[PDB]
Amino acid sequence: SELLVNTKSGKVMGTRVPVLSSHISAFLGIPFAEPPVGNMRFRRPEPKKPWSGVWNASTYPNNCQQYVDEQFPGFSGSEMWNPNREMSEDCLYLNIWVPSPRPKSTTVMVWIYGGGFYSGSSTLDVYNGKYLAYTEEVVLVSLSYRVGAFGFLALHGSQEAPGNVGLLDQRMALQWVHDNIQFFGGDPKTVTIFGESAGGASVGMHILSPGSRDLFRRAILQSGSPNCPWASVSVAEGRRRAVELGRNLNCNLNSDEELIHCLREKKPQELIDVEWNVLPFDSIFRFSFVPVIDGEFFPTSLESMLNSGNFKKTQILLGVNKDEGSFFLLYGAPGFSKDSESKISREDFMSGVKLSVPHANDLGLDAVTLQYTDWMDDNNGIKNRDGLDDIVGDHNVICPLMHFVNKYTKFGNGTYLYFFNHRASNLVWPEWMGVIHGYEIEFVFGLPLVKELNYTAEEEALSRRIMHYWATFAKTGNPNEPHSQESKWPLFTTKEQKFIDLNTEPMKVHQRLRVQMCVFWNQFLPKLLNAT
Ligand SMILES: *[C@@H]1O[C@H](CO)[C@@H](O)[C@H](O)[C@H]1NC(C)=O
Ligand SMILES: *[C@H]1O[C@H](CO)[C@@H](O)[C@H](O)[C@H]1NC(C)=O
Ligand SMILES: CC(=O)SCC[N+](C)(C)C
Ligand SMILES: CC(=O)SCC[N+](C)(C)C
Ligand SMILES: [Cl-]
Ligand SMILES: [Cl-]
Ligand SMILES: [Cl-]
Ligand SMILES: [Cl-]
Ligand SMILES: [Cl-]
Ligand SMILES: [Cl-]
Ligand SMILES: [Cl-]
Ligand SMILES: [Cl-]
Ligand SMILES: [Cl-]
Ligand SMILES: [Cl-]
Ligand SMILES: [Cl-]
Repeated sequence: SELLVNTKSGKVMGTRVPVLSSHISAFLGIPFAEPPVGNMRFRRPEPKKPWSGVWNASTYPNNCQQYVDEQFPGFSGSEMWNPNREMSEDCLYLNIWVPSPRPKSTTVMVWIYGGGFYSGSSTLDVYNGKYLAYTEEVVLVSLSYRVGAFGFLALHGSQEAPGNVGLLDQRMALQWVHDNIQFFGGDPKTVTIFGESAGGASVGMHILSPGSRDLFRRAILQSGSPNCPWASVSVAEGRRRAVELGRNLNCNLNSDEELIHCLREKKPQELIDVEWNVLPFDSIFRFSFVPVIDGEFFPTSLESMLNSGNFKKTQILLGVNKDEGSFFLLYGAPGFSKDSESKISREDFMSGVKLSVPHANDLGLDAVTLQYTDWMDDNNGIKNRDGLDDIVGDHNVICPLMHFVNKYTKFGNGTYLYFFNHRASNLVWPEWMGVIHGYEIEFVFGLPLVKELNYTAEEEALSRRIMHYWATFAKTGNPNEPHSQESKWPLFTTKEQKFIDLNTEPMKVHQRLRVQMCVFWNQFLPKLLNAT
């Protein structure tokens, strides 16, 4: 039986699914860890105890407990990111799409979802790996991990809530793939992990963490990097937020043991209800429970690891979208709304800058303001809006990524950088939002190949082009087809710093992505805030 696979953890039975007038095998809901429930909440994951009998892997598993976006009820633009399955703390499962007939030893790609470490599901329609598994002949795996306080509550020193357990969930899933993917026809020595935003940051964190390095061959980071102002906190800040969470739930705060005991007795939704009250500043693009620089998963500060080359040396493919910050301004910045063009007044622009750079003093804010303001026309609502959009994307995604790429390439074995600037023709979000954060994903997963989804013929060509770059990179460490007549995606080098745009137009090569603004964010502003 092509749908029956015997693994080291036990037997599993998948289901046959249709895809682009053909079919492939799908094994959904495979458990890789013991349910992290009860006294196991906030604790490191435990491997799933082997089972006798056949595990039914015909349907999607539950999604981890998380905040649910209800800012636009019934709107597909936002609900397509929400959990589409019931939520439960019993959520540590992985899904696998296997070509048919089953391969013997083919390239494997493991997807790590984003969601600011506070949300995300492996079951979203936009993450369906059948199109990619079928089109590129790869074994596509999508894992899951605890988010919110459930996966990142951090009380360093404690052994009940050490922090980073969400990252350990990811690692345990990677370990499972390492040990069992061969049974599904995948090559465990040719595993590429890829993810977007928080998932991209996660990928970078596995590149850094010694305990994850041996579990994969190469990586792809989309709109995310480990060094991002929002992807991690110090052990002290992690502790402060954990304590504050307890304070919000009337917990005994006399000891970690007591705090944890109290937090474990609360219902999931109780923690989620007050999750956002623990942020230290009024801000956007900042999440409460994220990875912590603890000295375990991360030996030293991320910057010192990057400077000394203390990370896995392999090939990486990464990039960003043109308008990473628009989503976050819509949800929290004054003056922005979904049904208007969101032309911003000078006043709202000022408020936006403050929300975007919470760690900056007045001089720092003046610096950012000066850098992104057209003083010949500073009341221009469109320029104010776009300027704010750039500030958010540059500070939170692009410049941190450019810093990572510059540091990684010094020791790496091959870097490929892209700039995705094509807005989907069928995007339901307003036009002012541009090439939105996360909207390159549908292209990576081949949704444009599905007629009923209504993408242009050109967009279908882009998706196929992108999927082939990704899969070819996963397979060989180079996105370019050897001896092909296609345009070549040049390697990114310290010297030339080349990258390509990813859109429906003929591929063009550029250099020094966002270098002017990133020198400001990566070199100048930090010096300024330090000197003042
Ligand atoms: C990658 O490493 C191999 C040796 O393992 C070397 O031959 C090759 O030139 C390297 N490629 C780059 C661009 O670093
Ligand atoms: C999984 O397979 C079983 C066969 O044992 C089938 O009866 C069941 O419908 C499947 N799971 C679902 C959809 O509940
Ligand atoms: C800005 C948006 O449309 S939300 C996307 C959520 N994701 C980055 C984790 C996929
Ligand atoms: C992009 C987002 O959903 S953050 C908004 C959540 N908040 C209302 C609790 C701050
Ligand atoms: Cl076995
Ligand atoms: Cl289909
Ligand atoms: Cl830890
Ligand atoms: Cl930080
Ligand atoms: Cl405490
Ligand atoms: Cl609940
Ligand atoms: Cl607080
Ligand atoms: Cl900041
Ligand atoms: Cl000034
Ligand atoms: Cl830099
Ligand atoms: Cl859409």
